[PDB]
Amino acid sequence: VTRYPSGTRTIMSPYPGGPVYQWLRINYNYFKRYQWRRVGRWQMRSWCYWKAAFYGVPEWNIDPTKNQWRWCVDPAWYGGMRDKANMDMYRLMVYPFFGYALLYLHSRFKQNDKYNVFAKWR
Amino acid sequence: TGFWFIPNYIWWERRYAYQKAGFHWEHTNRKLQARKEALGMDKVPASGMDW
Amino acid sequence: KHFFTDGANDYVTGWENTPPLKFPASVMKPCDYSMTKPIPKHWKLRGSGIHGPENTDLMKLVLWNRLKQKRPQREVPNINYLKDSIRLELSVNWWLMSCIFLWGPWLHWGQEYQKVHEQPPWAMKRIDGLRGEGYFTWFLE
Amino acid sequence: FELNINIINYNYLGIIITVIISIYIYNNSNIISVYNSNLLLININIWMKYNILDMLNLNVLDYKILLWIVVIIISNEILLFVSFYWIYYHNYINYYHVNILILNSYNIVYNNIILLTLLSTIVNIKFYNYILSYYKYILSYLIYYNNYMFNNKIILEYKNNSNYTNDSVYMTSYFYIILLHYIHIYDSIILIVVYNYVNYKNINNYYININIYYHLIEVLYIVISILLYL
Amino acid sequence: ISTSETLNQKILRWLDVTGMLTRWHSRREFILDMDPYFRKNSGMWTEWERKTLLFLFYCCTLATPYSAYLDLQELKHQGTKPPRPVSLESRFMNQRRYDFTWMHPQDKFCSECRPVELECKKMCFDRYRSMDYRMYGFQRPRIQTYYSFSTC
Amino acid sequence: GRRLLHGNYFTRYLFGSLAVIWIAEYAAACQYGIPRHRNPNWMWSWWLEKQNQIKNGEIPANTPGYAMVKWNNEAEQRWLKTLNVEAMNEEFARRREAYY
Amino acid sequence: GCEAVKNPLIGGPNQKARGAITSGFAGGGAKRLGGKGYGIMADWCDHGYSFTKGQAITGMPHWPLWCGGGVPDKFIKIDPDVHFNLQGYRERIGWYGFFTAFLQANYHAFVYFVRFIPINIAIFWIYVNERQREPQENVMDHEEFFRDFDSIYLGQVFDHHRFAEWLARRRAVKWGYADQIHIPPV
Amino acid sequence: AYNGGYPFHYVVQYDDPNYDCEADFEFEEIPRDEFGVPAHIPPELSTQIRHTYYVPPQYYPFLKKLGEDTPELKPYTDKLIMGDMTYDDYEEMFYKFA
Amino acid sequence: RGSVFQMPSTPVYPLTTTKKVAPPTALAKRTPEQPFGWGSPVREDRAWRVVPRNFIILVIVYLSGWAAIKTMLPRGGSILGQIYGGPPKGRLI
Amino acid sequence: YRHWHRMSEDDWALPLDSMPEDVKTLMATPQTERGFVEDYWYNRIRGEATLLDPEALPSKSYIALARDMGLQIVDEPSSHMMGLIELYEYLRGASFVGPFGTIENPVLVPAVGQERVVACTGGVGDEEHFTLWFRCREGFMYRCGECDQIFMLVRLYYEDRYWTQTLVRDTFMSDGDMFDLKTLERVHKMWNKDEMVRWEVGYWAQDYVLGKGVLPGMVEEHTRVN
Ligand SMILES: CCCCCCCC/C=C/CCCCCCCC(=O)OC[C@H](COP(=O)(O)OCCN)OC(=O)CCCCCCC/C=C/CCCCCCCC
Ligand SMILES: [Zn+2]
Repeated sequence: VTRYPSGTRTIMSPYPGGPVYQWLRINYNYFKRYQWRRVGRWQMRSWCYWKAAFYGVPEWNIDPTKNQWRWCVDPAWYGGMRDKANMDMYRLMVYPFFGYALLYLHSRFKQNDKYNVFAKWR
Repeated sequence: TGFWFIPNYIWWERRYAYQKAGFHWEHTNRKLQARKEALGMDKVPASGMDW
Repeated sequence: KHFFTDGANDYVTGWENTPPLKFPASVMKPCDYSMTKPIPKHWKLRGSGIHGPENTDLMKLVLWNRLKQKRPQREVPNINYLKDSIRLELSVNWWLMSCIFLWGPWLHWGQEYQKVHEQPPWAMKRIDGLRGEGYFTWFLE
Repeated sequence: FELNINIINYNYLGIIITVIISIYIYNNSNIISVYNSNLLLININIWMKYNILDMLNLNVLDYKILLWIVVIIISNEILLFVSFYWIYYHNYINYYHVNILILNSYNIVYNNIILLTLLSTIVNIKFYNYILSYYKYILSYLIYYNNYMFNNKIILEYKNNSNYTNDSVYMTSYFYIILLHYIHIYDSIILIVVYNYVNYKNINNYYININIYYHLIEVLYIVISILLYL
Repeated sequence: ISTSETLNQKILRWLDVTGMLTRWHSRREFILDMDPYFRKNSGMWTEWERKTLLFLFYCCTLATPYSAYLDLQELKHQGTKPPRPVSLESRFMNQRRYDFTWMHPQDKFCSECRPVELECKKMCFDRYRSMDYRMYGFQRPRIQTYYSFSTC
Repeated sequence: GRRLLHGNYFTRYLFGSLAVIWIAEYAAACQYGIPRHRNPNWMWSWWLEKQNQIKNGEIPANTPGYAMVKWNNEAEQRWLKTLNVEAMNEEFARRREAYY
Repeated sequence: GCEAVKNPLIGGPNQKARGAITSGFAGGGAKRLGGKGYGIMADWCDHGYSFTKGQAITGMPHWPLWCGGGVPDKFIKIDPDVHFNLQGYRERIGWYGFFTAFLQANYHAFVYFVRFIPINIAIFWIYVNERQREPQENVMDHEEFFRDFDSIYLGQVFDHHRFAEWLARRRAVKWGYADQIHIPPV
Repeated sequence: AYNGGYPFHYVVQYDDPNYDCEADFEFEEIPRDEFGVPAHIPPELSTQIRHTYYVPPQYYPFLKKLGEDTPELKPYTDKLIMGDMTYDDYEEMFYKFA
Repeated sequence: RGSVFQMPSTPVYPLTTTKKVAPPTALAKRTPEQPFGWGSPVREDRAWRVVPRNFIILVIVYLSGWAAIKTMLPRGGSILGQIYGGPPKGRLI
Repeated sequence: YRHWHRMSEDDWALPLDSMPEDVKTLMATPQTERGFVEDYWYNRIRGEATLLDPEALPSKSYIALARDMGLQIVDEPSSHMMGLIELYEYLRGASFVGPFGTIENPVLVPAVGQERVVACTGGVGDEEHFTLWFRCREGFMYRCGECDQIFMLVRLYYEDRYWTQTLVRDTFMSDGDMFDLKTLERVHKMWNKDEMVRWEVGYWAQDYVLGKGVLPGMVEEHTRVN
């Protein structure tokens, strides 16, 4: 029994088909397997949302006693300096937030004419 | 807290004064009437366009 | 089945309360010693007597529930199980076919009739002189 | 012997997310609100990463806990829609005799029901492949096409509708119910954009959650179609 | 026209131009169209599961063109939606307690127009443009733009 | 493999509930003697009489309802100033000739 | 500050002496490029499948869960002893390193935004493309509509091409560009 | 009776010694199962085919010694010697002596 | 190398006749300087340099373009307004 | 147990890349000095060396055969400890039900520390009472104040350590005759010849004894790219 390359020869007819037919069948097979599926492979491997959650996490040692960082360290800081840096960066924004929030209170207080409480009756 | 309050305060005060003077299009309109008076032309080309 | 149930559809761990029926009772049996005959008085308690792995059946259940996770081939389920696994999928697909080949044709006929006679073919023609298509679900009028 | 649970002792995302929420209130610009929404997305994604990293505990009850949370959430989504249906039917006695044009029962309902049904079929195929430890690349892009068409159709409908929200409580309820469905459709886009094949397979709560949510949204549209269009 | 095949075979061959029918009637051809990573798990599938999957997949993909046709007709209908009578302002119609500004809390564009009231906004944008303030939209004729679905 | 709900629960409680609702409604109508014959029309008797006159040819075709009342509001006075039923009928007649 | 920041490397010798681990890439051991290896093998660069080259760079992830297992010591690159012990890490990395670490801590959020933005751009294109076009004539005079109800209300279904042309001419009259456009004949 | 009959862990074999299911993107190689059944032969058919373990004959004397020392174990060892022990027979032997 | 479950159907090891020198990591051993990773070839860490560089460039382009648009184009309601939102050429306001 | 999650791939076997590269020292290390990975590969190399030598199996005693495979011959001391270990593990995610405790046979409460919280529910049927919680500290024979059920704490403690499978194996198993590397080589040549390797573990193990990279194809096997 002769074995043809996968996806290149039809089994529905003893006649392989005419030139146009064969061109369409061969080229769709190529486009799917080596052109279209480049996008899918790229998204599946290079942009996995679950691989990205384990980025920067230490390897899981085969020796069971060398993975104690799992419970010695909180999961929020499994990333070492990267995870400590993210927390520290947001920490730097505390006082800028206070000034921003305090401004909003001033904005509402002024717009309601609450600063003229004494000037109103003077 | 006061240090970061100043830059926000300055920005909002300028913004508040502007908003009380009128809407964005009312401001551009006042500059359009002035340009029409400077040239003495009833209708002038819109900003960024030639005659 | 889609939803996970610890007792029946336990696919997360694969735990089964009882051994396979294929196994002879001499090889493995369900953990049930409710029928144990009364213990002779001259017998003395050596073990804890606590329900747990000291009982042979329970031990074998735990062992099998872990060693069954590697098998040379698939345990083909019968067609009844396979149908149930995708019951919703197949039913939704047939619903789509109904919407295309049953709902589609008569809805088109009604609109074409409405074009000529102002109201759908399943409605009472009005004489009030108001204009427009009017209601579509006549049995909710 | 180990402890039954690997306790989480500290967390700082909660403070950030709660502050992000306050920014929505304490702001003087709507641009600040747009960028604040991005911050929210980022930090909610970090919380999701914490959930994925909790897999290292090998705790059997984790799947069950998360699954039942989704059940509760779905329930809350169903009850919010109920409240809108309630608002709609309470004023039913003032409908159908006002000088407004209600929606047709031929065009919008059919193409939408046909469209949303195809969305369900795609998700169903995804579930089937999930069961069979297989993947088909084209599936997700069919969802993107379906979402694009849904967005294209809803935008045109609103823009070409000749009755406004202030015309009648009927019109307000129609627009609001349709918008609420759309928001839940957009949330489905948010969830589905990350769909990929993970080799831990049926211990991944994402797959079951997506299937349940998509079915909820489609079923919710059947109820809406009967109430408003038919 | 080839006479080396029957009429039925010819029709089936052409419907198999993309190999769909061949993959249905050959397990080997279906497994060798899978990418190697997923082909590893193929040997466990039953033939029931395989053909049922193809059936669900084929039904879905073959109905997508129909939905696409239905959606195109919808776009054309909306693109040439008939004018409707101007609404008489009834007892409880067009009630306003304050201007429409929730979309633009600070800018307050088109305070009198409703959020998606396109004709009111067009005339409002024209006023702003006449006031030297640029606004986007409502300037190109529909028939002179792409994707309008309003061309004859 | 253990079942929690009725084997056909979805169809059972959906179609079943619809059936009970429909049957209960018929029973309720019988007990109160409610007329069950659907009328799709308005019941304004004077209006329905004017409509018959139009169908009989007593009132010319396409004559507006405000051209027949004994009190007109302001907007209908505006319309009456531009109303020409005779011209409208001639225009329709011209269209029919062109079509055929 | 430390040698690691000055000379970034992935899985070199003397990691502890260098003072820090600058790479989040974990695993390896593949015998070929894109082949089966150990660990998850995730990074901002040089991982996964290359679209331009159409080739696999790293194999599919080997999860530290039931589906996989631990990584052999020969191929471990993130030593927990050096990865942790953050005492005075800011001095070792400097200010630019702190900025780099913060940016690198958000790879998960970056991966999401790369997958989420495209569909939203497409939705925004729908809006922009429609906003440019003149508004369709939603409403006309109440009276005139009812004096020609059949033509207006049913014209579309009977002949859509002529109805489309009629609509276009009305738009050209409503917005005063009729003499500036040539409406194609139907 | 768990996970639809799909084993959580199973062996796969490849004919080409340098084949990698993750690096290569060819479309001709057909994976085999633990017994060696090619993937294109469905499970429903292959599971009916009877597979037995064949040990090298040099092990027969050892398997004989095991049966004699433990007579209850003899029937299973005899099946193994005669090439009549399937996977199920092995499982029965394993759990019987736990 | 992969899972212990995947394996060759015939267990063969090639008698390589090539005379290529052995890569250093192929003959390496665990050492006090290298407790881990001694079997993997050392590589450059591009992410440490490319991530902060690319981020800075994008921010600069993003902000610079925004400033430019909002300062070098006529005042308007949105960015699209400031670009395509003027009156038709020859329409004097 | 029901509380455990799914078997890992490692739960069945370890990758050959985790084999220690200094096999010569590995086979000479005492059991008490071998780590988990070292102990896995010591047993696998030695156990498979004896199992892949059919002509010697019939003349090998079960005591010697068990030693080669690394299996511990059971005895009452070790059985007691292992049993109480498995009972502790089972109770982690299972209910605690058993016979009524008396002075002759107290309820056995396994613990690692010196205390474990316990509740008495009384007897069966009408003799069952509401949960009475008490702290079961070592060295006291506790009696429920309500039903007089006797309790006792059992501690899994041995020589400054708690009881584990590793501890039980180290304390009771005795290292036999030192493993001979000649056996490894002899079995290696038996099943590995002319590019056919029917003992992969012994091909890698012999390569390491030779110094790593000596056997055909092994340099190519050890050359990785990431
Ligand atoms: C000796 C016994 C012989 C028996 C012969 C039986 C012959 C039966 C023939 C039945 C023909 C039915 C034709 C139905 C055509 C419907 C076409 C139609 O409406 O198309 C448009 C419509 C959608 O229109 P829209 O514009 O979107 O408007 C509606 C939604 N807004 O499309 C659809 O409905 C799609 C589905 C079309 C289904 C066509 C069905 C054809 C059935 C043929 C059956 C033949 C049976 C032969 C039996 C022979 C036995 C010996
Ligand atoms: Zn008691």
